[PDB]
Amino acid sequence: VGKRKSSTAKVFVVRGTGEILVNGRQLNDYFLKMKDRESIMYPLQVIESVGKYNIFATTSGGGPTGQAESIMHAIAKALVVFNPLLKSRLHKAGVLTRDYRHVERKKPGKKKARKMPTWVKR
Amino acid sequence: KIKPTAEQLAQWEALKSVPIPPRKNATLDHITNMIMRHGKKEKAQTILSRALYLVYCQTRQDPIQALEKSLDELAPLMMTKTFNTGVAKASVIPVPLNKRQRNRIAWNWIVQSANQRVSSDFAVRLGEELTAIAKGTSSAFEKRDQIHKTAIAHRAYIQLK
Amino acid sequence: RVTPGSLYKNWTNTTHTAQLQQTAVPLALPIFNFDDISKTLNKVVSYSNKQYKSLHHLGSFKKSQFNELFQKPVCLVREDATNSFLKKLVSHPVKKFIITGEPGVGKTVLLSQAHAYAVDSKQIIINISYPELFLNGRNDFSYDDDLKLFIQPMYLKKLIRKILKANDPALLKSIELSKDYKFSNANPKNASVKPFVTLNKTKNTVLDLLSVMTHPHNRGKLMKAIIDELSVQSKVPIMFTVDNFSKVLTTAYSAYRNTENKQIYSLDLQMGKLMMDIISGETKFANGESSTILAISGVDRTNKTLPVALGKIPVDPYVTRYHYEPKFVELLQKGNVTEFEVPKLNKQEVNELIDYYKQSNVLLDKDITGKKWENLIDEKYFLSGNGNPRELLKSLVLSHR
Amino acid sequence: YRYTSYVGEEHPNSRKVVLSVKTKELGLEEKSLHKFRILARSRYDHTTDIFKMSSDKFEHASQNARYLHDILQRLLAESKDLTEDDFSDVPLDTRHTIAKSLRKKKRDYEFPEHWKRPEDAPKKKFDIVDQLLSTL
Amino acid sequence: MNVPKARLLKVAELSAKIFDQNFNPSGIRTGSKILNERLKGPSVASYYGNPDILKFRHLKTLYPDIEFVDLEEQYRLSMVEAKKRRGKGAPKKMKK
RNA sequence: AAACUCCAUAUAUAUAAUUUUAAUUAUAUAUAAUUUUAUAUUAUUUAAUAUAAAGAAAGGAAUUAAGACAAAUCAUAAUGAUCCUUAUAAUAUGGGUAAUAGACGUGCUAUAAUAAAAUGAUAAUAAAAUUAUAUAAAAUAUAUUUAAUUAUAUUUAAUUAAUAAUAUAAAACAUUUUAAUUUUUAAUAUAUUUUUUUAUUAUAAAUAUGAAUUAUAAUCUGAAAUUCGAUUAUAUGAAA
Ligand SMILES: Nc1nc2c(ncn2[C@@H]2O[C@H](COP(=O)(O)OP(=O)(O)O)[C@@H](O)[C@H]2O)c(=O)[nH]1
Ligand SMILES: [Mg+2]
Ligand SMILES: [Mg+2]
Ligand SMILES: [Mg+2]
Ligand SMILES: [Mg+2]
Ligand SMILES: [Mg+2]
Ligand SMILES: [Mg+2]
Ligand SMILES: [Mg+2]
Ligand SMILES: [Mg+2]
Ligand SMILES: [Mg+2]
Ligand SMILES: [Mg+2]
Ligand SMILES: [Mg+2]
Ligand SMILES: [Mg+2]
Ligand SMILES: [Mg+2]
Ligand SMILES: [Mg+2]
Ligand SMILES: [Mg+2]
Ligand SMILES: [Mg+2]
Ligand SMILES: [Mg+2]
Ligand SMILES: [Mg+2]
Repeated sequence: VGKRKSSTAKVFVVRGTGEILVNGRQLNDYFLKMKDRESIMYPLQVIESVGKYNIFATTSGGGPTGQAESIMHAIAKALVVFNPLLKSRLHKAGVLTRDYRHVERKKPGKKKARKMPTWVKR
Repeated sequence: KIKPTAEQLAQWEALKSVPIPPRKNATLDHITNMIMRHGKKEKAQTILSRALYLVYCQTRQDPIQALEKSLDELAPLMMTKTFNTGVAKASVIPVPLNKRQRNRIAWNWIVQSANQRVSSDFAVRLGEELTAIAKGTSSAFEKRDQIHKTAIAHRAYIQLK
Repeated sequence: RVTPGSLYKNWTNTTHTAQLQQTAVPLALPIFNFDDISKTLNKVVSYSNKQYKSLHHLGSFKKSQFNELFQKPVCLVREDATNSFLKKLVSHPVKKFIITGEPGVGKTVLLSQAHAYAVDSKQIIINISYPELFLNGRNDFSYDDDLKLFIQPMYLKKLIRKILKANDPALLKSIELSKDYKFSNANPKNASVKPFVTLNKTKNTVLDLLSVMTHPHNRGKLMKAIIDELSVQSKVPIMFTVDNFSKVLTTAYSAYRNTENKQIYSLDLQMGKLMMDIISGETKFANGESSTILAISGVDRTNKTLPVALGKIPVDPYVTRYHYEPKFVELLQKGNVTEFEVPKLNKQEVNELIDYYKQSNVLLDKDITGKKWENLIDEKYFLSGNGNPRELLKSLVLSHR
Repeated sequence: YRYTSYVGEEHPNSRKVVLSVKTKELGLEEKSLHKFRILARSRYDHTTDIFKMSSDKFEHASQNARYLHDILQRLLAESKDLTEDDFSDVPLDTRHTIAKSLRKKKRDYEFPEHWKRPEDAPKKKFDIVDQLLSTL
Repeated sequence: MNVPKARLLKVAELSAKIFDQNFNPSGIRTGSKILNERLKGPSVASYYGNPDILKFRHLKTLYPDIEFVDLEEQYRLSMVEAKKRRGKGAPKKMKK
């Protein structure tokens, strides 16, 4: 299980020939942006194991890019079980780190998190 | 007791020599970010890649590499940065540029030169401009030359030398 | 402030219409023939010259494809996708297909292959690429009195011209007429001299009939006559095809307005009605081997109609006319349309495509140099969503990410 | 019949009673069952074959329950009539149910059964001291 | 909607008859929404509180034995007395 | 001050007969870091940089001392002094707080093609929060010949709530269109660019931008919409 922003991705990674199913449908159908797909691939790409592992991702919450990132995160963790020696390498690549970047709340006086309303001197 | 299997060990060994692959071409990503405006990165990406495709079609050789070369050519290696100079004459100094800054300068010029082209779609205009630069024709080059000349004046205004 | 040479169009238009196929490597590839598929079963194949000529006229090669990448438009033969479809076409008694699949899977390409096959095997082809033109209201129309439907005599003329040119004249002029035909003349010459043009039964030909040039109000009559003639003749097979048939299914009512301000129904038009008649068991062609091959487009809208027509969903009666038109379904059921799902690419096929692209010199330097080939292929397969050809192509060429 | 009671408080929802039945569990013939379902309309869900209805019209809970019961009985009587009123040719309106489904989310998808690898699963590792211990 | 309209209307009428709910096929303003609205008056009335609450007056009634002192009242009385003393007392009220 | 605190994060345990299910969750209780270790390179046993291996380990909120500004508040409320007590206290009906020369802040909408509009039902993808002084689903009717959309009416299914409703999130992405633009159209031919090409004919500073201002008709809330409210339609289409 991986997470990012509001997204949560439970991912079943298995040893069969490399095909993808995100949330009960084809990968290109779910993630339209190629960037998201590339991100998802990256854990399998740092290893030479894209094509080796079948991946069945199941996402919930957040938006598409965040969902894709959460899936990627989950996949790295799943891969780590298959061969523990690659764990360090995955960590170095920056896939085993849970991306903490959390949406800042709207503070009272400010318009958004940081965006304050205009100041005046006179 | 860890117990690593033989096949796993062999796989790890095979991996060890290979370096970790880069997630982005950095210069391209920077360019896409600069193009982008309202957190609408996807649109900027589409624009850029479409332009590069067009460039490739016009002149059949790696478009990214050609763009990088163009940037290298165009990017002025230093800039005559102005200073207050302790409340006196504003004595300008040549200052070396970071890679991003170098390519940022180039990109703005490229964008400007594209904006003079005809089409409605900016991506097309951009691609035409990139092809022209690859072939070797722009006012951007002239501007760079001028900048270099201005840097050459003020030789020893550099402080540490 | 524009020159002839400069590119003024938007991107997709530019790629279609500015000939950047000019600067491309010549490739001595094998030729597409159904009789010798055993030789070139899973290989890229350029079309024959005659096929190309026919295919362009028909309107098979489309704008949003990457046909600009090569000297001419190119496909590969596929055992699971194209070859199987061809076999079905050959074998089946009804010979009546609708090419379904996900967006970018290669339905048009399948259609183009089917057209090419028909050309090879001495068949006439009536292709209607993009029914949007006749369905959406962007050309003149008129209510004919004899035929109780709205004719469209700009589109119709174009369609007639396409029919004339796509097909060879020897095959087309082998057909003698069943009836005599009077038409209004509309030449620059013989306007005052010949007020009417007359085609006789045995003496005249289908080619001659096609070449007739009337006023707009007789154009629909001419079209009707031609269709009838083609239905009657048993000497040559007639391949009817409609690509982006999804639009037709969904756009039940056209943008045209009759005398009272309300939208005209698709079946109240000439073209759409004719098309529907061809689809169904109604305008039955005399010859065997005479097929209708429809094709969906992911571009267009999706709704309950097409699934209901096929063996997919039970008929919900309460869903709206907008999301389910039952007349169209009924028509589809009447003419036994067996659907054909275009399968996504296998790993081997993808590899073969990638190899071809490399040969043609489309691949980027970062893909080729300093990378294992099998690994690259696997990555490409992954990024396409396990072998969506268009998506794969986009990842290969239009990525730059 | 589900009743609700707020202990310390005097809520006005304590009067609310909710009857709920599976329609196949009701003693009906097939024609009559269909008619009953048609009569129910929005109250009958079709995915789960369940018909429920709540009444808050009356002051007390018991009253409301009685009213609900009476309604149910009336519905049953109507279903079992069949005299010059069959409702054989009015299909089941399932629009409310599809709207509800749309409002909610679905997890219908499952792991492909042919993707499974029982051979790759971790086999039982031999623990000798445990085996020795197990003398019972 | 291939299913006929009249039949659907009849079904709807029957359903309405079965339950208590009314059947308005024409779609005319009946006035149902005026009466059917739950009346909110008692809750509105109960806004400020329970007027019968114990006061200092009662703390003499309940417990005469205990000589209680209301402090605020006593203070007020002292203030009044002070005002009277220094010629700042209230003027005598007109009757007419 | 820092720290303990809250939110968020990672892990563990517990509980939930996995129909109130979202277990990819929720919530109690812990543990976790103001991270650690080592090799080197500069400056003097340590401290900054770099490299490496170990880790999920990276933020936000609350808290803003003493004094000062006779800073703000007697219109949250209370109290001192002072003034009013048939009036400066109390109730009703209407009007005003919304007046308009110029001026000053904050915003909103704009001035079109790296940007606007149509469409997108096996309904692409969220979170947080509200619903007994209620939330109002489906469906029918009218605006509107199909229907959808949007707006009202008709009438209340369900739920006072991890159960039903507010509510199919929207950008995104895709096709289509887009004046300025003879950078297009349509009549002919033309053809291996056919949702298109070429040839020759005719196509002659605010729009198919913007939405101020106004006219009429309806609808909504309320007992009541004139001063003075909110929608929808048909027109109006400033400035920029
Ligand atoms: N089957 C097949 N398809 C190809 C080949 N080469 C390219 N294609 C792709 O096929 C696509 C056509 O798919 P289509 O189903 O018409 O897309 P749709 O119009 O969205 O339905 C194009 O986008 C091409 O990129 C090929 O050799 N075989
Ligand atoms: Mg298509
Ligand atoms: Mg502190
Ligand atoms: Mg669950
Ligand atoms: Mg202080
Ligand atoms: Mg003061
Ligand atoms: Mg003060
Ligand atoms: Mg006071
Ligand atoms: Mg007071
Ligand atoms: Mg008073
Ligand atoms: Mg005010
Ligand atoms: Mg302010
Ligand atoms: Mg605009
Ligand atoms: Mg509704
Ligand atoms: Mg709900
Ligand atoms: Mg939606
Ligand atoms: Mg102006
Ligand atoms: Mg406007
Ligand atoms: Mg607007």
